Amino acid sequence: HSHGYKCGTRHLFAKKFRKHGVPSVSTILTNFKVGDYVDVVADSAVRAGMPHKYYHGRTGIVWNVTPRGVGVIVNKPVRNRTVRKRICVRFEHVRKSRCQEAFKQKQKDFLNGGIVRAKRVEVLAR
Amino acid sequence: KAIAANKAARVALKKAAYARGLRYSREYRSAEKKLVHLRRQAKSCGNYYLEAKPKVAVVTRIRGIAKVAPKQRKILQLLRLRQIFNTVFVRLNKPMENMLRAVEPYIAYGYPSLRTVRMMVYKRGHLKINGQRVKIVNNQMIESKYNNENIVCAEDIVNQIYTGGKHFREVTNGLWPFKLSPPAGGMRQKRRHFVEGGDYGNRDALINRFLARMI
Amino acid sequence: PTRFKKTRHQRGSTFCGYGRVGKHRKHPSGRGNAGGQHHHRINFDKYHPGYFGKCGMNHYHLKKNPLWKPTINLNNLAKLIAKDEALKAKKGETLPVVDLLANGYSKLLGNGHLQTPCIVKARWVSKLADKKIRKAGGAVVLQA
Amino acid sequence: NHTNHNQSRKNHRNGIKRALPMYLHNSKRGSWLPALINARRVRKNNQKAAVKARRERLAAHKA
Amino acid sequence: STDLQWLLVRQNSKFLQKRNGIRLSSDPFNNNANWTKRHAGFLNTKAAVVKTKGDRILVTTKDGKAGNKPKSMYKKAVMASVVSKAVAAVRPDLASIASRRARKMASTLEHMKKVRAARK
Amino acid sequence: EVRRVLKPQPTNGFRNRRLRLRLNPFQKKESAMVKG
Amino acid sequence: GVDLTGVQKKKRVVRHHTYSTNPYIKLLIKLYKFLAQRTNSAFNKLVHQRLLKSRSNRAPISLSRIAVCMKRKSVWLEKGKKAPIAVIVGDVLDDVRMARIPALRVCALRFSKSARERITGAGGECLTFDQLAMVAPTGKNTFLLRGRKSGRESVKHFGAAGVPGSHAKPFTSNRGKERQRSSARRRAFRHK
Amino acid sequence: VKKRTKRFTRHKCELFPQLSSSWRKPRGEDSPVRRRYKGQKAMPNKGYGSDRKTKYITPSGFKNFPIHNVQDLYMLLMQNRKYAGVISHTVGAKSRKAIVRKAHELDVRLING
RNA sequence: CCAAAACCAGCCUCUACUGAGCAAGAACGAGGUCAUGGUUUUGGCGGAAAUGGGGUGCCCCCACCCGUCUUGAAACACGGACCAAGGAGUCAAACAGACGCGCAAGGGAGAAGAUAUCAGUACUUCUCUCGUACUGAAAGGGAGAUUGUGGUGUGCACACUUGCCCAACAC
RNA sequence: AGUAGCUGGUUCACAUCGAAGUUUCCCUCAGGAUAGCUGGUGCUUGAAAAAGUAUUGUGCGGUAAAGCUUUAAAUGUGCAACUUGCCAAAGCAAGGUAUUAAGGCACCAAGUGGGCCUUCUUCGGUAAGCGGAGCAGGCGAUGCGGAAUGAACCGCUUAGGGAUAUGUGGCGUCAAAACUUAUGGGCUCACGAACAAUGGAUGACGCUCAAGCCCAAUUAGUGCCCAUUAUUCCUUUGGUAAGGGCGAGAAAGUGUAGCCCUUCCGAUGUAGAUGUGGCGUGGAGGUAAGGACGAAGCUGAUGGCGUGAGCCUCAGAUGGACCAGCCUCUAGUGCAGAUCU
Ligand SMILES: [Mg+2]
Ligand SMILES: [Mg+2]
Ligand SMILES: [Mg+2]
Ligand SMILES: [Mg+2]
Ligand SMILES: [Mg+2]
Ligand SMILES: [Mg+2]
Ligand SMILES: [Mg+2]
Ligand SMILES: [Mg+2]
Ligand SMILES: [Mg+2]
Ligand SMILES: [Mg+2]
Ligand SMILES: [Mg+2]
Ligand SMILES: [Mg+2]
Ligand SMILES: [Mg+2]
Ligand SMILES: [Mg+2]
Ligand SMILES: [Mg+2]
Ligand SMILES: [Mg+2]
Ligand SMILES: [Mg+2]
Ligand SMILES: [Mg+2]
Ligand SMILES: [Mg+2]
Ligand SMILES: [Mg+2]
Ligand SMILES: [Mg+2]
Ligand SMILES: [Mg+2]
Ligand SMILES: [Mg+2]
Repeated sequence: HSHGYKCGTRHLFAKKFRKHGVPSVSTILTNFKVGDYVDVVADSAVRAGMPHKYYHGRTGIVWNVTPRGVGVIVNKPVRNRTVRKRICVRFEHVRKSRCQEAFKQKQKDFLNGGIVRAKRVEVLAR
Repeated sequence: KAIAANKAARVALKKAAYARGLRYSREYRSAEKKLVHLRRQAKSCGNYYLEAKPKVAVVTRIRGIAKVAPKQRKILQLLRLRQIFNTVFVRLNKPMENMLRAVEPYIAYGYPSLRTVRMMVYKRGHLKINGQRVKIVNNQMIESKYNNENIVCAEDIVNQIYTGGKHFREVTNGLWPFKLSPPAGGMRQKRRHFVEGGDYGNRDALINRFLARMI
Repeated sequence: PTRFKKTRHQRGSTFCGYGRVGKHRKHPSGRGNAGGQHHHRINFDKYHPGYFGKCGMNHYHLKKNPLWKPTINLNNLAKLIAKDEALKAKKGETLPVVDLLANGYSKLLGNGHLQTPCIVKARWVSKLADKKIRKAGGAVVLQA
Repeated sequence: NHTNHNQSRKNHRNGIKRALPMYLHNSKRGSWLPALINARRVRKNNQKAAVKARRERLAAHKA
Repeated sequence: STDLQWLLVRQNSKFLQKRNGIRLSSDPFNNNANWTKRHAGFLNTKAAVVKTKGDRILVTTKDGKAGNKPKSMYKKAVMASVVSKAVAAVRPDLASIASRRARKMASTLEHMKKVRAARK
Repeated sequence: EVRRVLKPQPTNGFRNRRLRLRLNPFQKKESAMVKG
Repeated sequence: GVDLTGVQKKKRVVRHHTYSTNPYIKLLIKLYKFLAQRTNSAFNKLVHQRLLKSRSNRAPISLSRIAVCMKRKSVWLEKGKKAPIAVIVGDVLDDVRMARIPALRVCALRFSKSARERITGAGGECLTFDQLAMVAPTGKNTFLLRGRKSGRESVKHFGAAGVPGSHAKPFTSNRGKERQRSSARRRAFRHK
Repeated sequence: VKKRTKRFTRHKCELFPQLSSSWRKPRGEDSPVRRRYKGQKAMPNKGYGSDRKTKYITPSGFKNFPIHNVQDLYMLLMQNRKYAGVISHTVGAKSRKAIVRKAHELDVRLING
């Protein structure tokens, strides 16, 4: 009866307790070449360029970097199909992914039962 | 010319199947005598023996195909348990143990005995061949299916689907899932877990009995 | 052929493919294009987007005969030139001549790679046609 | 009435079609323009050297 | 060619006798009246038949040499594997049947002499 | 020219004796082992 | 008593017999059905299935587009290798836009009277699938081709026009009827 | 040995004299017969198809083949152990005299000689 | 034709470990069976016999009147006495997709005419029409590449041990 | 022949697949359009862009519980496996030399757009066989077996049949099975055996060292019965499934009385879609044939054939003169139901 752009975001865009405040320099010095995976975790302290809501926590590749924004391609399940969305986003709202950090570690490295001689052994009864 | 070369092959294959299953018989008799020494060693040593865990379960769909949920319904398809008393051998990876845990009310399973493996592969064994469900009848039939110098005998198959195999997937996948008859003498309750006095779920080594009445 | 209608297939199936529920009526919506701006709005807007409105200047009593300017491209002048006549047409030599009114064409658009010269004879020409036609060693000669 | 019943069933009939592969409709277009324009200058030069490369391969193949 | 002709007359012809859904050939020159390309000899460049001719077996033949001259396209010859020896002389594959018809033509001829005589 | 290119009983295998002896040639050498 | 979920959806719809009434297609299918089965060649399997297609799905090819695709193929051929036969399972149409063409050896179901004369004016043979089978029983250096069908005016109509990504052609006897102000229009481009 | 020897009769033909016994597929949600309740009449289906090499074979063991005149008999001359001529109902008793003393001479069978 | 028995095949049924027990493995032997396959044998029946069908009755068993709209019909919901004849997606036209046919950068005629012999068939001029060019409100303008696929990506077949890539998609 | 978004009817068979009662929009709410679901047609090629599932790795979350409006589950959820900008600059950037499983795409189109129940979660309501949602499953559209009975409970889902074995449910009679089994334990005297008024309901009887209840069992300290289910066999049909082959037959074949054989998998189904050398009717172009030795029509314990629509034959102690087959064309073409005429 009232679904505006930020319906039901009372908890979703809340800052964590004692973790309020605008994004730091580690945020600002992160850089996004295109085709990078990213996490569209929206940060409330930054309001310009905030991701809708569905896109909160979604992962996707950057398809686009403008000076303050990171274009991100994020799949959305619409119905019988995953439409492939293009949210525009201020870079604060994009946390770079480690979604492939294991797999990159792999091609980094690509580059039974027996006698138990145990002696302590309490009875298990009630 | 080829007519007789078909003989040189059919003779050479049982020479192989003889040689294979002579090894498998020894690899059973030896592996188990060795596994008796240790548990027997340990009893002398006042000491327990942690038997090696099962590396293969003979999962059996035990409820019918009606009223099943989309998650269970998918896991059963990926187990290839699409009918009632279908059976498959699935080795017990954590990822599988978490699939089996998702559909246990729909299945009975346990750790097949070598004998249970023989009876299914010899009696109920069917290869997929050109998508055809083909009753095993020749070792010729098996070597053609499995273009694999490892897998020639029907004894090759029983070792793979019992020892846990390096080709446990290569073998069990080329088998049509087993179509067992309902257990003779009946089940107990396809609704309760086995330890509840029912049927579904892991029943450890006891599956061999249950699965014996079926085969 | 009445034999082939599915009228004839569904003789016996009581509702002729119109459904037991939701019965086959008459005009469940209006006649023709009724509700193009209402209950069929999603339909015209999806498929016939420009359908409603007005777009340009009127031309009262249009006369299309004066407007008649059919076009043939350089790339298609082999359709008019005889294949036999067209056989040897060096740019520095004699050329087939191709009246285009005779052949029913008025302007001469200068599309593809003409390479065989011809003295095309036409009412109109493209900026690129007379240029191409010259560079091939041919020549448009204006007529009316 | 607004029940969403039978919808995920009706939706998974033809599956949830998975999203298009990244190598397909990879249009830029609305990409930050200044990068996009320099990309044209390179791609156009890739074309002149691609064609120039094939002209080489033929002349090389006349032997 | 015959491959084409047969594909023309195949769905209908004077000779096709599709009765009760059964399909036999009224063709004079077919040996077992089976509506088949092998047999449809009226159609074939070469053909052979082993019909009776008043007590005698008759073995009409059609080497292709006559071509399309119907008045003389067929050449009769009155006359048990010998008849098959004649029929294979024109159509080798027809011979195995041409023998077996040529027999059954004989048992018919023997059978009817028994029947025609018994009709007295 | 065209001919040149052309490409040129037991059910129960566990209990049936001959079937098993065929699938598992060693089985009789194994059954001999069973005596005793 | 079987899960069948998703089995029917995997059923494919294929032609297994020609709908063509034409006798010659049927003698031509009679050949390549045989030849496709009795040979190991993948060429006979393509000529045989294409031969079973709709005349819609057997699009005609320009002789212009054969001369292009052929020389582009043959230009690389090592000296003393004669060019591949240019088989098409469809009609071959003359192209006014290419007056002079190479001595092609095209092989197709049908030729325009224009294609056949230009094809022989270049000295190229205009052979049928009959002697294609008799010269290349296997697809030995045949160069199987297809005519275009994307530029077909039927497919210009695919989709909606009103839908933003689309450049479908609306159905209209009247070209000026659904004409529209630049303001009111669907967005032309749209990312998928 | 036939699957079903009974006709698949139309539902409730027995109550309504006008209804022919000939089969019509039942329709109507509530039809006991198409909802295939167990006590009801059966419907025809592919599963009642007769065995396919005994199909069309009359108890004589012959497949019937229609015959109209004496020339037809030779259509059965060479396959007289497979087909049995059944003379058409409307050939005259005149002509049937001729078909019959000739169907006798040829060893071809006739269903109604 | 009805039987019965046999034979073969098939098929089915009926040690080990452990501390007397099992989570345990076969063997021997025997039985069953043709609504299993192949091998006959032996008897019974033979104007009738025999198998099949049909008819009528019974027996045991199963079985809610159909059509209907409806979430739900056996419904205390509607329509329903019998039968016969009749009775309901048609025709035109304009589009579209698909499929068949013809020709194809063209296709087609229409009206009409001229002829020969029959409202048909045969024949044709001149045109017209859809198309090969699109775009813009409009005045208007109007598309090849660096003797030839504009490039690139993925791409049958074939070729040669990678090339060319047809179509096709995408860029 | 006004119009009717409404009511009623809408006539052969068989085979192949088979829904929806939801989205957006509509003076829309008994209707449309739209999308989804479905069919048909393909196209394209064959672990392509496979997945209602895990595992592993990496995000997301703030509900239950907790807590006194804050920490925080489980179930979930995402993801993964040389040329030309920037920099001070040539370096950076950009483009170039586990299990299982055929993937994707297009086109056309229907029905549908009253749903219902139940599971769990809830919201509203005093409560309801109540209104509203979330999830999934069902009925609708579906039997069959079982709960005595029941749309949706239980089991199982379905070609025509046989053997075998089961599932839920049973085993005193009804009623198949403990011919009232146990060489089992307790408990019980009066009732006892999943989801206020016509006399009367553990289903009925009846049962009481049960034929009740809890528990365990299976011949006993040395089981049995019943499914449209499973398995197996036969047959059919389908496969745009896999192969082989080319005394009478051996057809290069989608489809027929299927060219033949072999193997495999499938089979339900309302609305709906489609197929059908599918049925059948009046007429036409053909072909072939029949008829006063009896055409059509009609009658029929006339059988025969076909899954079937139906065809065929027989017999008329029917008729009295026309007419079936086959391919092609055509349509005023198939009737138990319209308070139909
Ligand atoms: Mg939050
Ligand atoms: Mg039970
Ligand atoms: Mg349950
Ligand atoms: Mg229907
Ligand atoms: Mg419809
Ligand atoms: Mg409607
Ligand atoms: Mg409605
Ligand atoms: Mg205007
Ligand atoms: Mg509604
Ligand atoms: Mg085009
Ligand atoms: Mg109601
Ligand atoms: Mg155009
Ligand atoms: Mg109605
Ligand atoms: Mg179905
Ligand atoms: Mg209503
Ligand atoms: Mg809280
Ligand atoms: Mg709380
Ligand atoms: Mg019941
Ligand atoms: Mg009893
Ligand atoms: Mg069906
Ligand atoms: Mg009429
Ligand atoms: Mg009667
Ligand atoms: Mg009518």
